[PDB]
Amino acid sequence: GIVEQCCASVCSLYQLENYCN
Amino acid sequence: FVNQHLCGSHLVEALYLVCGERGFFYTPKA
Repeated sequence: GIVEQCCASVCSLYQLENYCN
Repeated sequence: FVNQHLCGSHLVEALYLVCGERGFFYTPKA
């Protein structure tokens, strides 16, 4: 999930944009 | 400002700015 991808590890814009509608 | 450890309100704020009017979904439990 987003917590493992961007909180537990460093995030990118690539992955943040996977949670936009 | 997206390339760091973003947790809690800090990650929700990043989804908010990057996503804009498209909106987003925050599902921390998977």
